[PDB]
Amino acid sequence: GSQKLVFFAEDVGSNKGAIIGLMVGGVVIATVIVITLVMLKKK
Repeated sequence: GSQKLVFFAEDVGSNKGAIIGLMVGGVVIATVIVITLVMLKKK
């Protein structure tokens, strides 16, 4: 299966990476904010 990288590359799939960044972003961001808020208070 040659010419599979270039094609998919130039085409850039279809907003695929967006999904990953969306989920990974919400989790990573949220997680950080949680640790900060929790570690900040510490009761």
